[PDB]
Amino acid sequence: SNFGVDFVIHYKVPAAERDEAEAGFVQLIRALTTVGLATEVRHGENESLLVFVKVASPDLFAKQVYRARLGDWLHGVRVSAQALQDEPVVEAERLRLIYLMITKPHNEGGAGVTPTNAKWKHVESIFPLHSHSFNKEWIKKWSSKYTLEQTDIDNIRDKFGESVAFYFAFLRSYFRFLVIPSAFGFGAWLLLGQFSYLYALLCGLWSVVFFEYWKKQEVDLAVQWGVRGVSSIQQSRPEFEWEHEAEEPVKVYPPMKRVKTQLLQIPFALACVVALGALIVTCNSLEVFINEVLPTIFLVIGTPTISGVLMGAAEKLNAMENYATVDAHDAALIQKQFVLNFMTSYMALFFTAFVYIPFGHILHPFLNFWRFQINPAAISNQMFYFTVTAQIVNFATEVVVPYIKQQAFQKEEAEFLQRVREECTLEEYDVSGDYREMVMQFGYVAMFSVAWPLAACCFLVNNWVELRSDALKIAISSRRPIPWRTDSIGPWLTALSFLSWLGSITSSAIVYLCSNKAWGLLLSILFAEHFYLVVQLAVRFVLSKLSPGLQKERKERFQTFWQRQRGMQETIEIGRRMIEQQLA
Amino acid sequence: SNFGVDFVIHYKVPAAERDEAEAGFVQLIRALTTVGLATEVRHGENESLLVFVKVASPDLFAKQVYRARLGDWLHGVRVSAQALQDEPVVEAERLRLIYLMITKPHNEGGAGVTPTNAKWKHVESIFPLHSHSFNKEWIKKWSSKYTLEQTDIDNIRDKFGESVAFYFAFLRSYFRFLVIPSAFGFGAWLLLGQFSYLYALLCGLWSVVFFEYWKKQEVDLAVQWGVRGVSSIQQSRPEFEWEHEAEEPVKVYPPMKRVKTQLLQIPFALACVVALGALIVTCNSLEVFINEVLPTIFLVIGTPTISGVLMGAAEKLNAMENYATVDAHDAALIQKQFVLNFMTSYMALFFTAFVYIPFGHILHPFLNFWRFQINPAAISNQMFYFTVTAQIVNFATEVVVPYIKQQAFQKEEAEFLQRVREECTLEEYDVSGDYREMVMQFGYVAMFSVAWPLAACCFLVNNWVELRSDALKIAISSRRPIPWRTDSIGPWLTALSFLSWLGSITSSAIVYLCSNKAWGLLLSILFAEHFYLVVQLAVRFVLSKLSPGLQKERKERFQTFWQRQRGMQETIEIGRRMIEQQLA
Ligand SMILES: [Ca+2]
Ligand SMILES: [Ca+2]
Ligand SMILES: [Ca+2]
Ligand SMILES: [Ca+2]
Repeated sequence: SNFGVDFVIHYKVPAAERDEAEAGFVQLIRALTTVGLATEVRHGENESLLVFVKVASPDLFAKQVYRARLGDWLHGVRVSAQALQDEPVVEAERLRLIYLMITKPHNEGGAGVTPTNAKWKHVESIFPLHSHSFNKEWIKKWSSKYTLEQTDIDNIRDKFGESVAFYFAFLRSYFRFLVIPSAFGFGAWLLLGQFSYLYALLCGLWSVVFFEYWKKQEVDLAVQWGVRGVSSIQQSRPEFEWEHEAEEPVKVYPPMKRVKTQLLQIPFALACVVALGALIVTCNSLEVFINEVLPTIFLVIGTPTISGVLMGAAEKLNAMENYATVDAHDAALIQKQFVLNFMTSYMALFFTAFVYIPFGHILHPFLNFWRFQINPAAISNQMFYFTVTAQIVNFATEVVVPYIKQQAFQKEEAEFLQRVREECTLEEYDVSGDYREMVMQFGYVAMFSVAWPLAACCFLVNNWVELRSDALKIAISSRRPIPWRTDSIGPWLTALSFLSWLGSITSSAIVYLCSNKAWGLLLSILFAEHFYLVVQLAVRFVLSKLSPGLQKERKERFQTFWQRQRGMQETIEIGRRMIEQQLA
Repeated sequence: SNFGVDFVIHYKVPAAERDEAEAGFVQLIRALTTVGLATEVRHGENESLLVFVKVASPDLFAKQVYRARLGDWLHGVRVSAQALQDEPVVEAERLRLIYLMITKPHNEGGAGVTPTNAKWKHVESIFPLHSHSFNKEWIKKWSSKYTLEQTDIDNIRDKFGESVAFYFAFLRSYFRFLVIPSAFGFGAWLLLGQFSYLYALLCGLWSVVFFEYWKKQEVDLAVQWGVRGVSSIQQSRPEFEWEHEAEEPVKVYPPMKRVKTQLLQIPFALACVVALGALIVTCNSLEVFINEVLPTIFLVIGTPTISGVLMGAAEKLNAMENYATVDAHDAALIQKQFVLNFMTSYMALFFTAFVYIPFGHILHPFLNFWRFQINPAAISNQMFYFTVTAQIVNFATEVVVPYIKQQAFQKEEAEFLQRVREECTLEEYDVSGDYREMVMQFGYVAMFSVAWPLAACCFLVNNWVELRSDALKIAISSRRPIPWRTDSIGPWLTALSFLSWLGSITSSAIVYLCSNKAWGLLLSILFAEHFYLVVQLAVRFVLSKLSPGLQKERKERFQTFWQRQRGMQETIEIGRRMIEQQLA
């Protein structure tokens, strides 16, 4: 088990700047002195020098806890020095506070030793330590239950922080709500036939209901954990660069440079879409030529490399575009990720459904250069070849291939030191990737399940694996993430709403086109869109009348002409006089 | 001027229950004793008995003011016994507090003498008194200025309360924003011709911009006056009836009876729409028969009576349907008013545009019974005959006819008594009617100005009269309204949004139909609707980055393994040893 270590710093020391780096080390050992953290130094392979830090004096930690509590109470996060026993401390919050003490600048109670901007550029990783016993128990418990109750998600929140807990709760809710589309698709595939308008309407209604119920559940969860409104607190980015400083004093960046850098996005998107469209058109032309006298499978198996290259390019562009706050930078990065992944994972199906189907006479030059009728039922089978194959490769590159890579690389207190040395080489866990994968799966169900009604069922099975598989990816395949606080899942709500709307637009058009005049198609699209809007309004209105959080908040709030009538017998007597005399 | 009188109670005493009513009078003179209000009794014509009440002891009034301030601070209305000088008192708030003291029940600090449910059913009117000097000065000032600055609206808020001030601010903003549609319509009428798509798009954009800017301005105004969030405070309705009482104890009404009464609305709406449709169809058939070998003018001049009858029926139905809170009852009444007025004022134009234009062969039996081609340009001129005529009759029945009626009815301290006796016979001022009229005018501009582009200009002129004329209607033609507090204009925002959306749908369809295939019309409608949605999103996003209220709120918030290394020189020395020995 752990030796009480709370944080580990790598601090690689290359021989090139042996003096300078050494000086930095001295500064580092001073920067951790004033805060009150005990530091020990140990050998680290690959010419590194692992330092272990942990809080020693309980008084300083209690003062920091009280300061953080007051800070969050001031901003409205909390509605309610022996308070530590009154509200029990948890591992996630304690680790977050220690990390803040390590990272926060001087003028805010901390000693900022962030590894990016200051002189100590040798530091590159600050991570907590894993718990093997808890990981083994967690895996064993989750692999032997049919479902996960709220207690397991609460334990995840207690240990690994709030972001991981929110992701797991969202995945569980999505998996439990995916049952209805699966049953509906099985019913439509067994008797209804193919390309049914009823299935499209039911899918739209299910998407609306799931989205609204998830919003309500996330509000309730945020209220329950006492992290309601943390999104309103801004956290400054250490890497933010400033040119002019104005007045509390806050650094200001000229917005013109930001807009100038932002406009570089449009050529990037145009080049990406042109190249990918050329690739998919060439692949489809080759497939059609082969049919006339596998390429889709080759494209599906070869797209991850191009996706990774574009992802690296997008992250570099986001880094170049200066951002002052963490939330804005994360939102911009998420938007770029979603756009690229949407294009890459949807353009093939869009071309198959809305180009090859309605008029297949436009790719004639491609066939002629390679050297005929269009199949309305092609897309259906193609959709299958897009689902199952993916469900295989996504299960390969995310589970077994990393294990094989780790096995290949791998092949008195030395046990703990060896364990931490092996742990320090892993990559930091990112929660955005799982969110993106789940959102893309939801989009598949939303706007392409009508072609192949059984598809949802397959996804359901995959979800039951993912809820465990991702857990394994955190157990052994990644280092412990830094516990942060998040009110909600973030900008993914906008992505889900956009995908639902696009699905409502697309499913009816696909049904009308594959079942067979422009007026009929336009009428079908209009009716589907307006039905979606009406269902959205009705579901919002119904769910507005259902939440214990507001009850608790209300309970807390509740718990927390003059002188002629001077007397009054005289007034009554004169009133009686008027009452008597009005009878005349 | 006034004799210091703060409130007047009529308390008509018919000779039928001379004893019983008299007993009630005694009870009344006791109910106003405990609170601390001086009561005087004076003769009232039509066998009535006017009582004047005013607060005498400053200590009780100060205590009530402090209690109200604490109550609103507890609910979040206020973010910030000599406090009266610290925050100056105003006539509107003082009158509201006195009215609450008169009306609030026993267990809440008041002495509830509401004139509806209790034994004192003889009471029928409690009203404040007008100020002739202030009214004359206000009329003279407003009739000699080209525009009204924020100071005049602030004075209105100080004197007549918050509801009237909000209505006047909304009317001023609407009048100032109506300039752009007028210029656009003049430009389109001078050179562009008739039935232009560009004008429809510009009208949609203007409606979106005006709605969003009004929302922002109303948020700012609510923050400035310190009445932000008063909508969240529920006020119990004295007329509410209960059957079973549960547990603080609150009365509960069986929702099944409420739904049973609510379902009576559908037959009412069906009967109203059928009767009105038959009427308009008959009028149009008569007009067409006369053309083949004025009726619209007769319909326009005769609709107010039917409108009033239906309005009385709707108010009776709303009274029958029991409601527990004031806001819900007001919202339901407003919804019924809007539905009825929308139908009555729009069905004629809808029938002319979407029935007579696309296929005029369906009313053939009507013409045959009375005993041919349709005119595409008819609706335009018809729209004119619907605007100007209305602008006349609405200016007649609302300004001059009430003055004539009052003149016909009319023809040591007796002057003040005579003035109050004449004042007590007027009807209570209602602010919903002006809101409904303005909303209907906005709907006219939104979805029927493309047929007659000049129409907006005419409306502009009318607005400049209304901003004064309505003021006159409060000066002499109505009694002083009870000053209440409102956060926003209320449910009229939903009506404005619905009217804007319907206008975006309707204007493009009218353009396409009157300019001449179903596919073209459907494409035009779809493009117009989606352009409206995109413009709405863009305007919301832009206006989200513009407000001194949040700055003030932020300013207020801001203002408010272990033992082997014990020392630290030893740690640095051992670190040096590692640095030296890693070179080998
Ligand atoms: Ca997976
Ligand atoms: Ca995953
Ligand atoms: Ca008028
Ligand atoms: Ca008016």
